[PDB]
Amino acid sequence: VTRFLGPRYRELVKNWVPTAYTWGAVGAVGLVWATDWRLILDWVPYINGKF
Amino acid sequence: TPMRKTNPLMKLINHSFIDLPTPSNISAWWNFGSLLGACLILQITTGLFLAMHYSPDASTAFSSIAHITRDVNYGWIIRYLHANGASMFFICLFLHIGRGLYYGSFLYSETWNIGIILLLATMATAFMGYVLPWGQMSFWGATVITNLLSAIPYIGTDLVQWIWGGYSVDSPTLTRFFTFHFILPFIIAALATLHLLFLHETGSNNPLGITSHSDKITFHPYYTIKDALGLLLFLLSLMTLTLFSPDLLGDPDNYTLANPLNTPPHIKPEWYFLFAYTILRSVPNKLGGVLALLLSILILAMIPILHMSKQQSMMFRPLSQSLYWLLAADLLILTWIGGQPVSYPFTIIGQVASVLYFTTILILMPTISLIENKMLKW
Amino acid sequence: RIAEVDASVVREICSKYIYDQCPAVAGYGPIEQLPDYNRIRSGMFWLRF
Amino acid sequence: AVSASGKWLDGIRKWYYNAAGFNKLGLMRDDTIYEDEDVKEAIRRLPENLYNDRMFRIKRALDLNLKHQILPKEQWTKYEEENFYLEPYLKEVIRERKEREEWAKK
Amino acid sequence: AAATLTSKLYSLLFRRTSTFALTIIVGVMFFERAFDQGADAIYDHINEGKLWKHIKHKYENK
Ligand SMILES: CCCCCCCCCCCCCCCCC[C@@H](O)O[C@H](CO[C@H](O)CCCCCCCCCCCCCCC)COP(=O)(O)OCC[N+](C)(C)C
Ligand SMILES: CCCCCCCCCCCCCCCCC[C@@H](O)O[C@H](CO[C@H](O)CCCCCCCCCCCCCCC)COP(=O)(O)OCC[N+](C)(C)C
Ligand code: HEM
Ligand code: HEM
Repeated sequence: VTRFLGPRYRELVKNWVPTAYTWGAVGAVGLVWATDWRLILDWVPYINGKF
Repeated sequence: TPMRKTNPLMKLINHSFIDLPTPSNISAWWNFGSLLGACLILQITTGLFLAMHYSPDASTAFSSIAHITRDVNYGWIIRYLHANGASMFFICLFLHIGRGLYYGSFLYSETWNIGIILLLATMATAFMGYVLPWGQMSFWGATVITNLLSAIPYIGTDLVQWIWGGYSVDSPTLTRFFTFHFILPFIIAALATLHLLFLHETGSNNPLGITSHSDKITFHPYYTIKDALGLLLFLLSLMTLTLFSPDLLGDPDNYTLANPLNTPPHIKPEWYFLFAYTILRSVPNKLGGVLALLLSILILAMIPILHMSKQQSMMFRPLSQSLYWLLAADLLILTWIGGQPVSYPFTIIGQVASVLYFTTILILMPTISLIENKMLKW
Repeated sequence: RIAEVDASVVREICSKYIYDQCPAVAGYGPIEQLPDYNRIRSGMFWLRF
Repeated sequence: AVSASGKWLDGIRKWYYNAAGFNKLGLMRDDTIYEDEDVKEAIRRLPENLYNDRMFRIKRALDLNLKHQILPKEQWTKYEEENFYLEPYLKEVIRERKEREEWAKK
Repeated sequence: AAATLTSKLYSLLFRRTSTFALTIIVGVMFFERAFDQGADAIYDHINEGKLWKHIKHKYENK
């Protein structure tokens, strides 16, 4: 726990953050698409299968 | 130091799937085995959603299915995927057994026997499940099949009534069949685990029949996508059977209510049992027809004993190959005869086809195998 | 020139010439446990990244 | 014990030999034999160069089977070409087993 | 010399697997709707006048 603090751990987390943005976007967009959420989906330019 | 080698669950997955050696030259036929493994899942999952509406009472079993096909949303697709799914299950099953008979895979005798027991399990499962819908053919098939048990010489009728739960087929029999039908497939799964367990300490056979230790290859890179394609073609053929011609593998009359009083004409059991049924039609005696029936499936156990050739696969032994396709044609003959009413032409062809079915693999095959031995000078 | 080198530079260049490539491989025996070329080529890239 | 009819037997054996497909894969006759424990010990006793020739021809067969191809017609094994290398050894092994069994039943 | 469109499609996206999964899901996001209205337009095209949704006009809305 205490050992994980450290400048190289900061450098490493900074190296791996964008990958977390990517997978976070993957899970978020994927979650919305799977459940066909009306509130988030409508905002989109073309996806209007819901009425 | 890969983690697969460390964690025990990842160890077993590393064995059964990701890393176990297989012959490289394995063909499309072996894929059917894995397909069976897939089919069972479907037959569970799909079936699991039919049990949520089905009512196993005799007075309401039919109307509940009407409730599924009509009232329930998307119920009919589940219904037809289930019913056609059993048919695909037995097709892959027959092709699988034919593959095992052709390439000399029966030499793995323990795996062979577990396969036989698992076969009988799947047969009983399909039977009781076909009894569930509670139509005309369902009710009548149950009465006809159950009576065979009555054939046994001393215990007979007490045992038969012990299955019925009464004098005659009725609601308790339907509920019992619903329970056993519910429970059996998972036992089929555990057997399948035994099956693969015995299988993997020797390794999968290859079409040439020669040992493939020189050319073993990891399962993950290749056969996972090969089986992905085979599973995709399987889903293709299944969905084509369900969404275009749901009925043709089935039989009209089941959509009528069961009548204990009235009796349906053609009285034909669903197609995968038909050939066996012909044997019942073939031997005039009751108990003799029953024993011939049990021999029809047990007979597979005797095959390794009857093996005489100093080789596995038929591919290098064309005569035995011709006997093999004679055997397949004969099975088509019985399978067609099971769909027909007794009459002069059929009864004679059925008897000849049955006797030929027994004689070709209890006599001719070993002998022509010996002939193939003498022709090759050893 | 070496002083100019940085960890970001090493990441950019190693990602440029090593990551997701199609390596030449040589093996003088007794090889047999050596992974088939698809396993190696698969081993050239992470899925976590 | 037939004479010219025995030459006829050589003919039908040759035809059946060409009926078997292992010639298409370059295999010697003895490669095709099923490998039970007697054959296993029989292979164990093989001279190294011969054992190597056997293992390689087996790989060539499996590799041809991979791509579903066929060995070129010039390269096919011929009926007179074959050397029945494994027979003496396998006969020694089997005879030893029969000896141990005949001793064992007494 | 000039980069192929497949290459510009590659290095900008495919080299990192997470972006690959992302473009996959977005591609599904469009393909679902496109395949939907397309196949429905086809099935509507085969049997005009048979389907009730266009038969509604003879009796709908008073
Ligand atoms: C509301 C939602 C919030 C969450 C947002 C979405 C989350 C998506 C899923 C997150 C998955 C994380 C992806 C990172 C994968 C990398 C995993 C692993 O490889 O990283 C290791 C370690 O990774 C780091 O520990 C973590 C980096 C990412 C952490 C980002 C978290 C940011 C959260 C901030 C809070 C914001 C939201 C709070 C909501 C409550 C380093 O790898 P390694 O090859 O061994 O290192 C070299 C070898 N060493 C160790 C010997 C040197
Ligand atoms: C009936 C019972 C069986 C079930 C039915 C199964 C039906 C499936 C049959 C169809 C075959 C599918 C196989 C096709 C290949 C799969 C794609 C896979 O190969 O992607 C690989 C890797 O996979 C993806 O990259 C990661 C996932 C991306 C998509 C994720 C979508 C969400 C899935 C999460 C599901 C989790 C299960 C739980 C439900 C939520 C790419 O590897 P590779 O081509 O060699 O190298 C690429 C190099 N890159 C990445 C650097 C570009
Ligand atoms: C190998 C496994 C299985 C096979 C081959 C199989 C096969 C069948 C068959 C042939 C039918 C007759 C349906 C018809 O002809 O209309 C059926 C029905 C049924 N199955 Fe299965 N089955 C299997 C496993 C399961 C499992 C695991 C369940 C779990 C719930 C299940 C639940 C049902 C139910 C409830 C019915 C009757 C409902 C209906 O027909 O509408 N089955 N099955
Ligand atoms: C649901 C039913 C079954 C399942 C899930 C199953 C599962 C499997 C699997 C996964 C394999 C791996 C190799 C391959 O797929 O070709 C296999 C092989 C094998 N199976 Fe089955 N099996 C089933 C039924 C049977 C039956 C009925 C028999 C025999 C009558 C049988 C006999 C064999 C034999 C002998 C092998 C060895 C393959 C080889 O030697 O190359 N199995 N089985």
